[PDB]
Amino acid sequence: SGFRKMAFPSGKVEGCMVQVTCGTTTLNGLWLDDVVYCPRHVICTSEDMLNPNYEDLLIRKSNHNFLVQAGNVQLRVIGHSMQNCVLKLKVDTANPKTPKYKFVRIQPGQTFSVLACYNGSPSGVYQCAMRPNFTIKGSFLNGSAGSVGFNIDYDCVSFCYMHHMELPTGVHAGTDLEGNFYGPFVDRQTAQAAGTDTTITVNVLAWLYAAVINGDRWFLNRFTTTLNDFNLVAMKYNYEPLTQDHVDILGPLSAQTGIAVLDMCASLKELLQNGMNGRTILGSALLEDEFTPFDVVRQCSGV
Amino acid sequence: SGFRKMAFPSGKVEGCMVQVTCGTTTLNGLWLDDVVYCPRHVICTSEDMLNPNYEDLLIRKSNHNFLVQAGNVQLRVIGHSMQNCVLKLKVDTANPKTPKYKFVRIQPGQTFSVLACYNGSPSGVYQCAMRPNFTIKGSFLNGSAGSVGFNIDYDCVSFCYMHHMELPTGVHAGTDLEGNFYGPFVDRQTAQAAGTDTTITVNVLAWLYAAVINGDRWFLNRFTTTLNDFNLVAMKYNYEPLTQDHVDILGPLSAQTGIAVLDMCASLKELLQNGMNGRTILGSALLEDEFTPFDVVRQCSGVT
Amino acid sequence: ATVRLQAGNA
Amino acid sequence: ATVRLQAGNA
Repeated sequence: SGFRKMAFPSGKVEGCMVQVTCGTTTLNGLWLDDVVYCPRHVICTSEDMLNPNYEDLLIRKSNHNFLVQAGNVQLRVIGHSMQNCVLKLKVDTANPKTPKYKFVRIQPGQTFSVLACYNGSPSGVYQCAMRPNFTIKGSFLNGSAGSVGFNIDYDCVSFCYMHHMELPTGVHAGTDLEGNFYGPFVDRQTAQAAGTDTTITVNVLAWLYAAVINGDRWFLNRFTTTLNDFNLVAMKYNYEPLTQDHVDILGPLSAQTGIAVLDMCASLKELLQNGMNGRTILGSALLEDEFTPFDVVRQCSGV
Repeated sequence: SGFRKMAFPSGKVEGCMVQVTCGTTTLNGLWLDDVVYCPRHVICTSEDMLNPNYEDLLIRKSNHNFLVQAGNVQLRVIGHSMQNCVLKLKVDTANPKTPKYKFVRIQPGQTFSVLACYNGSPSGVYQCAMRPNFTIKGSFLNGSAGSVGFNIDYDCVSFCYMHHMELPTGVHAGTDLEGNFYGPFVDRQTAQAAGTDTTITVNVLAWLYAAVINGDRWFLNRFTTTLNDFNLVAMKYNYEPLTQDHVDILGPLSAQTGIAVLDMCASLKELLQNGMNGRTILGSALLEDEFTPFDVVRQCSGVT
Repeated sequence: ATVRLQAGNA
Repeated sequence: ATVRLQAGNA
C-alpha cells in the first residue's frame, strides 16, 4: 500500500536529450531518429526576446549556426525548419537510442512526467498535471527550455509537452511536440496571464478513492447526491463540473471500493463545505487534484 | 521557479533490474557485473514466512532453483550465497549496463529515489526520506520487494535501499544493499511495530528557505530565537532537536536568502504554535520535512 | 496484524 | 511583469 506522486521511469527519454546552442543562447533538444526538436527561441539573442520576428531571425541563420551536442559528440546539422513554436534540426546521425514513440496532445486534467534538463543533461524527474487553464505547476530554471513531458505505455513513449517559459505568477507554459502552445500564450517576454484556474474534480474523486483503497475512510458518509446537486456545489467552490464521462471513467474505482461515484460526491461536498477538521487524507491537508483515475489504478493495482 | 518532489533520472538503475523466481515466489533483483542481489525471502513459500530459518531454507536450495530473467533473457545462476537479509546469485553473464556504483548506507533524515518495480520491470519513480524511526513512506505492492533506492552523484549510482516489506501501519521497511535492516525489524511475517516517529527539523527549515527563494514570505518575522529556546518548542511538537551542525548545513541557504537560521527558527516556532491560519507554503497546508538542504540547493540551483 | 513480506506470486 | 523564456546562456 501507500500512494505517491509517481513519475514514469525516465531512461528511454534520457537517451534522447541533447543540447542546442545558437550564439550564446542554449537550451535542450529532443533527438529522435535524425531530427532534433527544440523551442524556436534558441535563435533569439537577449535583445530579440521582447518582440522577436522568428521568420526574420531564422532566415538569417544557416545550419552551421546550430551547435547540437549529444554528450560530448557534436551532431552535424544538415537542415532546419520551423513548425509553429519549435525548430526541427535534421542531423547527419540517427539516434541509436530512439525509443518507440508518439507525439500526442493532452487535455487539461491529464498528467505526465517531466524530465527536467539543463545543457542537454537530465537533472530530475517529477509528475505534473496540465491545469484547466493550460499551465503546469512545474519546477524549471533558466536553461530548462526544451525539457519534455511524457507518458509511457508498454515501452512506447508518448511525448506530450515541450517546455518553453515561465509566467510572472511562477507557473509554466509550453507546447506540444508540433510547437502548438497549450493555452493562450505566445513565446515572447511580454506581460501575459493565464485564465482563472479551477480544481480538477474527477481527479479529486479519483484520489479520494485512492485514499479508501489505502484505508483512509474517515471522510465517507451515508449520503448520496445527484449529479446536478453536486455540480451546484462544485461551481460554488471553483471546481470543474463533473461530466457523465467522468462518472464513467470512475467506474473501475467505484466497483473496486463498492462506493458509488455519487456516494463519493457527497463526501467531496462535505469536505468542501466543512473542511477536514484537522485531519489528513493520504498525508495531505488539502484536496489533491493532480492524480487521474488512470494514475490511481496504475499505482493502487498492478504496475 | 517552482518546487517539486524530484527524483533522480532512473535510466542507470532501470538497466540493472531483473526478475528472480524461486518456486512460486517472485520479486525483483539488482544485476551488477555478474551478481544479482535480491531479498532473501524469495526462497520462502507462504508457509515459511511466519518463522523461517533462512540458513536452513538456503541449504535446501540449489542454483537451478533460481530462475533469473533480464527482460526476455534467462540468466544462468552459477552460485548462490546469503549475506544478512540479501541473497547474492552469481550468474554467468556480467551486466553490460552496469553503471559506476557504490553500496552506501544512508542516515535517517536523508532522501533517495525509489525505482518501484514488479516482475523485474520498472513501473515508476518517486522520492522518499528515511524517517527518524527508520521506516519510509513509499508506494509498494506485493511483487515490489527488491525495488531499490538510490542517489546519483556525477555518473555514480549510490544504492542505499532495497525494499523488503510493509508494516501493519502501512509504512515500509528494508535493508541496505549488504542486507542489514534499517531499523529494529526482521524479515518475517510477525507482529512488528516501528518506534515513534519525529519530524525532521532541519528539513522543515530547508523547505522554508525553498519557499522564500520561491517568493512565499508571509511566515517571516522580525523576531529571533536561541537554539535552546527553539529546541524547547521543538521537543513539545515532536520535532527533532536542532544542532549547531544543522545550523551549519543551512548556512548556504541562509546566506542566499539573507535570513539567519535562528531567524527562520523563530518563524518555525510561530508556525508550530499558531499554525498557518488558512494560508499555504509552496502549495502545502502542512510543514514538509522530506526535503534535505541539499535537495533544496540541487533544485533551486539546477544541479545536473 | 503482521508484517507483509512483499514478494509476489509467480 | 513579463514572461521569462527559459533558454539559458552559454
